[PDB]
Amino acid sequence: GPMIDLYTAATPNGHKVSIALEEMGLPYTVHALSFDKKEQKAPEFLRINPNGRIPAIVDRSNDDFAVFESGAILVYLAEKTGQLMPTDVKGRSRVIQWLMFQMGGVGPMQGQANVFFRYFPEKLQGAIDRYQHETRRLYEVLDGRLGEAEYLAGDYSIADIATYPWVRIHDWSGVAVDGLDNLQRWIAALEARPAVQRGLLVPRR
Amino acid sequence: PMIDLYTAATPNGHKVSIALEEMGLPYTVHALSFDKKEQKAPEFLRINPNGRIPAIVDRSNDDFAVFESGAILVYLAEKTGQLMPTDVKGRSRVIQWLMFQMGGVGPMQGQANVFFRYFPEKLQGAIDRYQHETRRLYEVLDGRLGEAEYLAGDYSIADIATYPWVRIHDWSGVAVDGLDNLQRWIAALEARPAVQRGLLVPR
Repeated sequence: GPMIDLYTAATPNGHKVSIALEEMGLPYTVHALSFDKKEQKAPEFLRINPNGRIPAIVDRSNDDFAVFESGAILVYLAEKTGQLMPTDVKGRSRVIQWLMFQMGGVGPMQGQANVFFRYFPEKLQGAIDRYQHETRRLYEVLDGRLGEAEYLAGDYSIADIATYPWVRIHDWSGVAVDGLDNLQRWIAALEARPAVQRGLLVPRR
Repeated sequence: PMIDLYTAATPNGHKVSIALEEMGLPYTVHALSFDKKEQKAPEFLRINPNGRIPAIVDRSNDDFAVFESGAILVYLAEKTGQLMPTDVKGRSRVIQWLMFQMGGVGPMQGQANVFFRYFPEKLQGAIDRYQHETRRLYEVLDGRLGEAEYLAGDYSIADIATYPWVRIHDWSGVAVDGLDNLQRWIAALEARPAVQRGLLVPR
């Protein structure tokens, strides 16, 4: 049986990891942790991720080693398989750099656009504008980089995998990609990948 | 000097100066003014296209640029062999807690700073959101520090990434009351000579 257990949900951060597993050809078992039933607050899950959030993996081939944080899981799996991140000093760092730009920039800022534009009890246009403008600014950084190279770190890598599930939902966040020709190219390339398509359907709705 | 550091007196800048001081690597400091719009200067955009500090240029490695504080910490740890284990599990524990800082503590406490200190309007719902979340993340750190001395076990770049933020909790309007493990760790970090040195950079 699969030696990776995946705890996930249908969110951009969960899709980062299912896409990566699908790209790498790694078998895995899915646990769609039930937030409806408070499973993320149970002691059992908190021994895997003390933050009580998805995604998280348990590597059963490695003494049931737990890995939390989507970006840390991507690094762990890339290193395990030798795929989707170069091994030389500069190539590896370029991937980690763009991965961190996603983890500290794209994801947090676009997530706050989601909060204020879609979920917050009252409409705070100053906050909505702040995060929508910042997300667009980050998208323009991505677009400029994608004029220099086909993928963010050169060859396709876990950095692209981390970034795509957020860029994909730009309209939910109220942020446009129009005018960003290189980012649009990259979106179309990512969307056409079978492994991306499969990863986006995990966990089954 | 080996490393050229482009920085400012912010928590994210302090992560990297603290790391350099811990590792004993020679470096030069370029302090960038947010007022003079030095972040926007084209030469700096060639180093970090995001136009933010910190960034390094490794003069010992073909003037290779590294941006993103967390990625700089990883690059330097790997370069020197310090402050992150080389075994699979030890290395991953550091990366996990580093990502918790980069995706969680830094962004959320930074948003607390925005609405509590700098935003033009007082938006109490936004202040509460980010002060509550920052405190929740601090409680996660406190729980972990009850089972390990430092976040990944031994002292590592994950602690260096996290401390410059926790250090300014009162500026963000977030208390550490009741978090005895976090307070122990705060005192240990504050006492380290290299932490003290790195907090002085830039002047």
